[PDB]
Amino acid sequence: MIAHLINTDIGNRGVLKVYLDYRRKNFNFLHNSTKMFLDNLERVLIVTGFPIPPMMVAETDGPPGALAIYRAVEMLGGKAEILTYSEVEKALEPFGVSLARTPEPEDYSLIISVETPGRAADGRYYSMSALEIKRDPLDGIFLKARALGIPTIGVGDGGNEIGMGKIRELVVGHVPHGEKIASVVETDELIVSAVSNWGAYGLVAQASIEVGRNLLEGWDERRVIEAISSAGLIDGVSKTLAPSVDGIRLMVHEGIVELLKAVVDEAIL
Amino acid sequence: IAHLINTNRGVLKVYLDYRRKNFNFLHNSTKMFLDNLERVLIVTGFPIPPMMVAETDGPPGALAIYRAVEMLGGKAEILTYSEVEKALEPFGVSLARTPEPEDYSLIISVETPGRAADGRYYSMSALEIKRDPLDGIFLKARALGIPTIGVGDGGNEIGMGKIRELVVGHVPHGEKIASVVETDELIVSAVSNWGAYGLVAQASIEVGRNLLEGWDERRVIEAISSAGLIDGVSKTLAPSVDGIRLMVHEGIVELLKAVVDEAIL
Ligand SMILES: [Ca+2]
Ligand SMILES: [Ca+2]
Repeated sequence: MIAHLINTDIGNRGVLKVYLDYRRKNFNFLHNSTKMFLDNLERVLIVTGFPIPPMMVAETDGPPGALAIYRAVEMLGGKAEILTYSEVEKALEPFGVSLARTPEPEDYSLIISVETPGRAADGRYYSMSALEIKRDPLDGIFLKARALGIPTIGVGDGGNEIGMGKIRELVVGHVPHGEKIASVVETDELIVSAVSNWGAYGLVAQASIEVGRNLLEGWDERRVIEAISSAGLIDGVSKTLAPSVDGIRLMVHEGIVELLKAVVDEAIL
Repeated sequence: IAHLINTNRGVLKVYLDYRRKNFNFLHNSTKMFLDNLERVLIVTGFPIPPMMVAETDGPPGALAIYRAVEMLGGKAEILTYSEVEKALEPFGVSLARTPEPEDYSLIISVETPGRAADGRYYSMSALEIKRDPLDGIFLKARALGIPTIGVGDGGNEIGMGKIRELVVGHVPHGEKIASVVETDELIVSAVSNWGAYGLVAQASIEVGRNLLEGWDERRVIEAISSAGLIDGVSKTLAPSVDGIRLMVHEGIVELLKAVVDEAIL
């Protein structure tokens, strides 16, 4: 099953434990997130972009996942726009994505976050190593969306992302520096994964099975990562221009994606 | 690794609870494995009612482990049913003969029926298995203190006794089919073969060498399928295991090889 694969053991015991606890109570969190996705495709706002201290530059985890979701919305007949930082918009330029401008929650049927920093209990933004993120935040539209009743989905793998507020207790207990970095920002549905991109691919894969079409087909993980890496997006863990995500090399990401495609093809028959 | 291997709904819930309970079950299984490679007895083979013929989940994993044992400089032998020996013949594995528990430094089971609370054997659909058992040597091993490792994905296999409480709470027909046979360490996975591969993957990371490199899932499964081993779910001679087609299995193996490399490099 998809939710389990996207949480494949990658050495981050903290998040694995979060996933274990989260799933014990919300076993079908992926399916529920997919149902919300599929019911609100008219105009989707996809938010991504995670500044990495000390440089505060955006990283490779998040944009690829946002791109895969954007792509699936268009293929499913809906419309999507992306809200993110400058360097990310540049990295995604080759892919022709529509960039949101002066976005207001009400203008969309759904708002999705993929690896976006969420304010912590002290109102500040922190990275996994507990360093403060110094840059204009992107979570504000989520607070407004919730106050408006606008459907929201969060995807994260660290505990400090938009949407994690929903399981803050799990993060504070299982993740290093959890009390300080855990986000308080909640979303209607939440996808926890070992790498945020995989969470986004899982949403696409689950949706694919729901509609009977493989929405991940044609996705080239290696090309996408190489392209955004060449554009300046760094690896969030190593903090260098390595063509990797969270310190994990491409063959693993490719293995996840190919396995996801195989599971979808099999499920569709 | 201990995760990827647990990717239907019933067993997924058992794994989740099992992992939550003994978070390092895969690592502890691997430790016992590496510490006792002298002469390893690998048991496998699972009669599928009503024909009582062995299936494709079990032998491949047993083969991967057999191979890993030799690559590490140890010796292995396989205890299984005749049709399984036939299917593994092309691989040249040593077959156990009049096996005595004291002769081995470790005994491992990959998808082998374990007796239930009432002393009988049951398939996942609560149908009684009627064929000479293979679990007897594990009861002797335990009493003798000989290291034992069990691998299963249903709840009715050798080794599942360690978590019968979990099996009853999530598996259909649980109270009846759940095995009471315990092993020192237990690996639970979505498919037994995958659990075995995880063992090899973890062992690989531990020794800094990809012991899975070269494993060709398609050749192995097609070969045993041709030899007569049936798919445990469909009960047909298709080249699949547990009703899951080969491309998914290949994807799991490919992912495990990549995870291993990530750790060794
Ligand atoms: Ca991440
Ligand atoms: Ca099985």
